[PDB]
Amino acid sequence: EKQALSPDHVFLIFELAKNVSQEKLDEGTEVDGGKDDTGKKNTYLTSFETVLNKTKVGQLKSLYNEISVEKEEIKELNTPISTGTFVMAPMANSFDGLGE
Amino acid sequence: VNELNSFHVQAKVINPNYEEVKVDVKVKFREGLDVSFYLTKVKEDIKKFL
Amino acid sequence: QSGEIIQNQTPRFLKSGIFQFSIPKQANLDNTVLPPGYHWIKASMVKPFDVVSQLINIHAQAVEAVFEDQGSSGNHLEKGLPAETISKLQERLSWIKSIQ
Amino acid sequence: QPYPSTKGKAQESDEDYYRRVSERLRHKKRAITLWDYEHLILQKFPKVYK
Amino acid sequence: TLNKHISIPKDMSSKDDLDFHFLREEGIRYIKELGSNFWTDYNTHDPGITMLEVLCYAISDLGNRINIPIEDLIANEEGGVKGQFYKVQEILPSAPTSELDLRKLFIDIEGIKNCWIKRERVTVFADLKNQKLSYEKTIWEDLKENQKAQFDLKGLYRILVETEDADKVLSESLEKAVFTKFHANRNLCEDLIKVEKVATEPISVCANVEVAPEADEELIHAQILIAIEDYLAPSPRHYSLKQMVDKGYTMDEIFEGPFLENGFIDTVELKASELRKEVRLSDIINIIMSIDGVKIVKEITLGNCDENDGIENNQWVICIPENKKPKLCKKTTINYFKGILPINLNPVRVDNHKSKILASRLENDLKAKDDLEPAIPQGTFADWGEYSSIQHEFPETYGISDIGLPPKLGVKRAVLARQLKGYLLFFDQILASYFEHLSKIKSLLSLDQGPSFTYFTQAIKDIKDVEELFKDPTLLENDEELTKSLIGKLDDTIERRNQLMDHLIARFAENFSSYAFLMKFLYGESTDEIVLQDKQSFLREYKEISRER
Repeated sequence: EKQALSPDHVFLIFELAKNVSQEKLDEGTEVDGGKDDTGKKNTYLTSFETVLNKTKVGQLKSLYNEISVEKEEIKELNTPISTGTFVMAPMANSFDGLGE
Repeated sequence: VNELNSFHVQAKVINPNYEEVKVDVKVKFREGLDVSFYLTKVKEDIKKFL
Repeated sequence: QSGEIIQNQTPRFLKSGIFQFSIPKQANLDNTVLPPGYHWIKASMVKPFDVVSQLINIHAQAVEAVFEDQGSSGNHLEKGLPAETISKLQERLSWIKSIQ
Repeated sequence: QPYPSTKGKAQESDEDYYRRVSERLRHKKRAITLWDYEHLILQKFPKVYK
Repeated sequence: TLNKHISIPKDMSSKDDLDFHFLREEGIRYIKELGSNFWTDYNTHDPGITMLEVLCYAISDLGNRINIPIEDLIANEEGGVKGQFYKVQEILPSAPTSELDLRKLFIDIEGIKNCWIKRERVTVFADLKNQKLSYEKTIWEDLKENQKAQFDLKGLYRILVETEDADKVLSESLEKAVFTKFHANRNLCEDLIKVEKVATEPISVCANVEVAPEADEELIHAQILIAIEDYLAPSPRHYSLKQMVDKGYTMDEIFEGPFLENGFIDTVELKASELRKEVRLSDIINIIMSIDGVKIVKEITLGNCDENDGIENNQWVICIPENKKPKLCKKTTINYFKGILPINLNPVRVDNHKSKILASRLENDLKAKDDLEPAIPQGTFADWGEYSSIQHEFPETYGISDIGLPPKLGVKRAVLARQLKGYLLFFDQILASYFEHLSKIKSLLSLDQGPSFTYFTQAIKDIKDVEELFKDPTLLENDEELTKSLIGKLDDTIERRNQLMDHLIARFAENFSSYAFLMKFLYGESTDEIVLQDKQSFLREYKEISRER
């Protein structure tokens, strides 16, 4: 015989109303999007009960300290070899780390 | 795949780790217009084909 | 740059037509060689001043349209349709303030 | 909805039904030669292009 | 599976070849478009219109036979589908080339309960100073540390066998059976070195178990005892086809591996029944607590069965060496209690319960041996190409029927009747061809041997004077000669035969395109005949070709 259909999955991002602080979103809630060539509407269902509130991601920053040479081998400040590198990104999700 | 091969054989699965050459050419003898069929447009089409 | 000019129907200023382009990145409103507050674009020629035609005007936001031949009498095809005879769309509001 | 949907699959067409049945009748679901390996993966894993 | 009431639909309208009225209207429309300058009278007394209606009737008959189901159209006189299809028992199974296939292959030898397949590591040592190799490390005498090498062999087997007998060694008849099947069915560049009985490791279990005041202790003991033994060393069972279907498997899966004469073996069970590496109290306790009537396990302990089994650790988990099967040590024991009082069990009663529980398993393995194949729908056989002349549809007045025409009407009218019969044969010979073509579908698509022609005809013999109407009656005695004479060259057999063969080959996902030019380095014009013969041979031999790779 022939094989049957498999449904697709999506993620949605929710923003709450100005005048509420928290809310509960129940399983099975219907969502609406798009029509087929018959004009019938597509329907999607929420998979899990969840809790929505007004929490937002504001800032992303990062550091990395890379070490090549063990500290015990530093005999003078002007070593012939680099001993390590330590860098930062004030805006981790920008192109140059600074907002481009 | 390893379940279907043979008792004695395991296969490895990898990414192609792509590397490639690229074209340059004599200018077209004709174009719809300097903008409409700009050499840049031709370059874009060449990139899509590859 | 090559992707910034979309079309030029008037390459030697001899006939009426459309010039179309995008505003380039790094265009600057704050300058001193020409008054600030405007984006500035330059056209140039090294030929005697009369090798081009005189101008009437320059207009932004121009759109071309063509008469639809239906079962009526095209009396206006004997002489061109007078200027300023057209002021509105079939459907009067589509987020457009005025048509000249 | 910031990203496209994923993991779905439409019902088999007649062309795919015939293609799938015809290959099983030849390779017998064993991974022995080249053709076997290449066709077992394209049939099994839908998001592999080559 | 009851009888239903039978009725006939009332909307007799389809606008196709089975719709008489539709055909009649189209007929008239075509007549006006082509000949209205000369033929304008379309009344019912008109011979023209009469002929049209007869032909429309004949068309409906043809369409009706085309719709006969395949089961009947390609049926053999003796039943079956021998030259038409390969059956699932023949075309789906595969030679055994994997580890699971080998386990299924050998587990069907009577007396064997389970098998495990392991790999030999034969070592070869070498002298890199003087290229030389040996199985001895003596090959390294007098060499430096950087002149030494070792390589291991890559395709050799050892077979571990668990038997029903519970003897110390395998019967030589089993060793012969295993070696025979291995060699008969083996992979390229692989070999079998040794077949031997699996080694074991003994484990002790001791406990104090309280049971319900109203419980059958001999039965509880038999049940606990069996369940622990099954935990330590599980084995697969055989299933009927009906059972594999009930489990939710489909045809592609049921017949995925080697065909097995004794019933089907479930791959999941087979994978599960691997030699165990670890035994623990958290599982043994659960086995005992789940037996109906057990209330409390007051004392329980595991331990490696050994001598001088004095004070020792709890051994909450016992590990097993890599090629051994665990087995109860038979020094085990369970003390049963009710409340605070100890009770005594009788050996004969326990043995009887244990025997019954296990004997009932044998009964199912045996039933599994009969139901090994699906049904195939069967048709009838009835000369689908039978054809009757349209001349029998006209009235007596026309004079072209079996009773003739009365003498009193004169010769001229009799002659004119002869002229009409001649004319009508142009319509009958064509219809007869189409019916004849249905009778050949079986040959055209045959896996054994196709026909030399692709178009066919028939002699028409239900017309009383055909021996006079035809210039040479000889042809009416042999439809093959008639075909060559009437259709002849119009039948481009070489191109048409290749198209049919290529389609059938494609159904198995094969491809013979290269013969088109490779054969031209061997033969000239004669390649067309040679190539068609080779393609037919390929289809006949396909069952083995695709399997025994």
